[PDB]
Amino acid sequence: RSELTIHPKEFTTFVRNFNPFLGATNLHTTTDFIYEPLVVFNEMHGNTPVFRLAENFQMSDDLMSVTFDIRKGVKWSDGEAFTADDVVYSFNLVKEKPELDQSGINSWVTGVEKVNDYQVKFRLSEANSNVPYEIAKVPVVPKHVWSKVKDPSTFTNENPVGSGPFTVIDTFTPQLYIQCENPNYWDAANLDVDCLRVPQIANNDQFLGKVVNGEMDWTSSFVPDIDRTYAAASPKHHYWYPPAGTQAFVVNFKNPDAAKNEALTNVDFRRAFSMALDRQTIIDIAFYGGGTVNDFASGLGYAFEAWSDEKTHDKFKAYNSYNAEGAKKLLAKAGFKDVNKDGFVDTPSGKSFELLIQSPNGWTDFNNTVQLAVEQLAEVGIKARARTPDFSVYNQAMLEGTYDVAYTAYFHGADPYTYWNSAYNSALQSGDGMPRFAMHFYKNEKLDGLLNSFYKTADKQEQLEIAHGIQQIIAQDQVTIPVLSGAYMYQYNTTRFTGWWNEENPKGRPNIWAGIPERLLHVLDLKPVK
Ligand SMILES: CC(=O)N[C@@H]1[C@@H](O)[C@H](O[C@@H]2O[C@H](CO)[C@@H](O)[C@H](O)[C@H]2NC(C)=O)[C@@H](CO)O[C@H]1O
Ligand SMILES: [Ca+2]
Ligand SMILES: [Mg+2]
Repeated sequence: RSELTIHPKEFTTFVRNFNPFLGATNLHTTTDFIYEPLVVFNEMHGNTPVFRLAENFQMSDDLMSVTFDIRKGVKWSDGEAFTADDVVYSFNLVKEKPELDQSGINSWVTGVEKVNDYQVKFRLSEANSNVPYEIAKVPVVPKHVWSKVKDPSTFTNENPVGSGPFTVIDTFTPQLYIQCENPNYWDAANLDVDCLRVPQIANNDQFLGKVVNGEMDWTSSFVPDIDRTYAAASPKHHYWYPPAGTQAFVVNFKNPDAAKNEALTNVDFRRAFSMALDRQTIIDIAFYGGGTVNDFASGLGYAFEAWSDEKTHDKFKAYNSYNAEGAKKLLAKAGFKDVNKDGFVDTPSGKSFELLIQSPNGWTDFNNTVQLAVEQLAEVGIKARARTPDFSVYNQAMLEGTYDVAYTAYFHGADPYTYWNSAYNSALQSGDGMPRFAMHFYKNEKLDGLLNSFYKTADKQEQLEIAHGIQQIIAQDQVTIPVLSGAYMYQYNTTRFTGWWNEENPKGRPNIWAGIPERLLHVLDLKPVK
């Protein structure tokens, strides 16, 4: 039988949790593989909808509602019928327990109402032509099971009944689990892989010893010096790194320390921090060349230059280029002056400070980026120190607002809104299920206003106008310190499977991570070799 070895997420121990709503604590093979989406939007190919459990959808002229047609004939793994009842339940379950809202769907969807057993109506809070894409982010679970659960917020869901390709838990240990074919998969005819095989891997250099040895099939991890280390080991060791999203230093505007708050909330300081960075050095050393300098103050990218008001970009490009002497003289003009003879600048109010910059434990490319930056900042007089907390701790720090500076990447969408909304909408700053991305706690009502209006109408210019509005607010306020535009790291082995997505066959985002819904479409193209 065919076993496909994947690695979507680092773990030190496998805890049996297949609750699709508990993304900070669950296993990362639950979404897509156990709970198939209504639609998969192909973000690499202009958000083209690929219909799965939903047949079709249509907005109204109002842009105030949308109806999804559920596909008939679909079965859960326990034989029960997949219906609009299940879709309508799940959107209620998120609606009444918003700690399960991980994308901010509650903000968009006023309520979920059902026409027939295969038609669901969504009533909107605001005009949004992109709301089918938001809707698809939400997990759909069997109401036939989840209804008499007393607390879905803490349900570990260890014995899952799903709609997706791999719902059977064949094996489970703390260091390995095997996830096998749903006996009743609606698309079973299209599926040629038997099982997902998921080994426990704690960090990048434990990973490195496995993948160089050919033990993996499908991965998306950072691999140091990949050409001499991984490529050279076998002719069947392959990779393809299509361009991905923004990576940036995020500063905490609500830091509880008087001294650090004084520095981090100062735009001259954020700018001097940014000019101290050598972006192109970080790319070549920390990532071995795998990226592109991002000198947009707005974080826009390079990939979305068509979207760019290049009058906004030019006015602040200097504050996002390597200029160590510029950094020093900006610190001096601002009044960040070393008054205690340590060589490190102090706040205007006279207090000494050091910036603690965090990146997740085991994310060695990020870890090296931060330590590089620590050195770069020391040269211009800013004292910082690198920290590498466990991802859960790194994550909690940001949601709670206890961190100083954090290095993070963002997801890369079909347009600039996936980055800008996730990184800057202040609505996404409260809520226990919220991701870390907007957690700098900078708030600007007018920024949120443009963001939510990005899809209020259907003409290209007005949208593009609204983009230039957003780019302008962000860049002049230097809210974050953008560094580079990264790569969708992706490695695949043709030893045991064929049909892989690659540069010759670029069917979509190729990664195995949770939050890349195209990974369902990807596994459906895979079949064994001999
Ligand atoms: C947008 C986002 O937050 N993506 C996360 C990924 O970065 C992350 O993958 C990890 O990325 C690190 C930084 O480049 C790598 O060093 C690390 O090897 C890699 N880990 C894996 C398992 O691929 C994944 C998984 O942690 O989470 C994404 O949400
Ligand atoms: Ca197929
Ligand atoms: Mg000093």
